[PDB]
Amino acid sequence: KFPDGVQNWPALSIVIIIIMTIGGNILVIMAVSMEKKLHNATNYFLMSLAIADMLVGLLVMPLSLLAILYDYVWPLPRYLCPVWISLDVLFSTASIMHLCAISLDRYVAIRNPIFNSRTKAIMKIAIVWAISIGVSVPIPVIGLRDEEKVFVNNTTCVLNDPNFVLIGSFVAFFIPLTIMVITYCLTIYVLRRQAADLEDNWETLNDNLKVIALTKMRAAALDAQKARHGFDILTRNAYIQKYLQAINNERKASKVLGIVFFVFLIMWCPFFITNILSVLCEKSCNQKLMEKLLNVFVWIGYVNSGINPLVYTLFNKIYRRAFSNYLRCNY
Ligand SMILES: CC(C)COc1ccc(CNC(=O)N(Cc2ccc(F)cc2)[C@H]2CCN(C)CC23CC3)cc1
Repeated sequence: KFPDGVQNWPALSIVIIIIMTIGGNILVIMAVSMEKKLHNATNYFLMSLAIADMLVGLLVMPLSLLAILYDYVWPLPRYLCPVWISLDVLFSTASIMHLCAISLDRYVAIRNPIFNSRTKAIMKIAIVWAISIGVSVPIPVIGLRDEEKVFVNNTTCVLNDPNFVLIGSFVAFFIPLTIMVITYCLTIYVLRRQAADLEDNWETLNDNLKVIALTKMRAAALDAQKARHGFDILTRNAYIQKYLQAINNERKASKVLGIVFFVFLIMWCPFFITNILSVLCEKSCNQKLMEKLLNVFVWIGYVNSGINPLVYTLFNKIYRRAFSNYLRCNY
């Protein structure tokens, strides 16, 4: 931004999207650190994800906005177009790995449940980050070696090599997304089955108590006991509310994880479908429209990196109360 030579000033109004992308994720990072009730494997995963998304807003988004200002004619030195692209390939990938891990271990938690949690979480964070780095690192070598895989028509900074686009999309989007979807569906199936036994019998006995009838209560508690000693006596508050609250908290967490995964794939599918379709027909297609659509779908995918904190705010008292108190107390 010299600013001499700019071409699209209203694009500066995208800074708001950037400002919230960092801060919201910061609010997650401030939360999972300063709130003791957020110290666990999944919330540490979410802190890592917030770091990745804040870095998206800090490094991937601002260069894209600067390029938009100059009408997609790379305004920075030529050695920064590869880096930026690779940084994209890094941070976004981490996200789709983190979610894929969050849905995977969860499934591996439900199947065969049986170091410490706060350390195996570190191991998984390291694994997903290393995968992201391994995907990102080749891009600068390819770009700085052959500047035609990262520059299109000598001015536009987009990934150009077809084989790399396809292979990276299949190994960084389609495989992680597929694992995420399959694991989440199997998880949400098994959870319903395990919960079903207790909730059906409990509903039977609760309805029979609601009448006053009483003869229809004993077998319900028998079946619930079979599925510990809170039902053998039968009072309703303690053991019922204890085990029933544990099930429902899990249901809420499953809803949140599904919403995060689903916002992610909904917001990133347009860009990926459009790109792999722009290469499915290297000719015979209208490439101008493909590029113009991709220039907006890329930012939809970017904006996905600032929505998960709002999901936490909408479905967590801890995160919401954190965010409010952090905003007012710190400044
Ligand atoms: C040399 C090979 C191994 C690595 O080469 C690769 C090629 C493509 C991909 C798929 N990833 C993307 O298409 N992204 C990042 C992304 C990453 C992960 C996601 F889950 C979503 C998007 C877009 C995002 C928008 N940027 C402007 C350009 C882009 C970088 C290309 C990954 C690796």
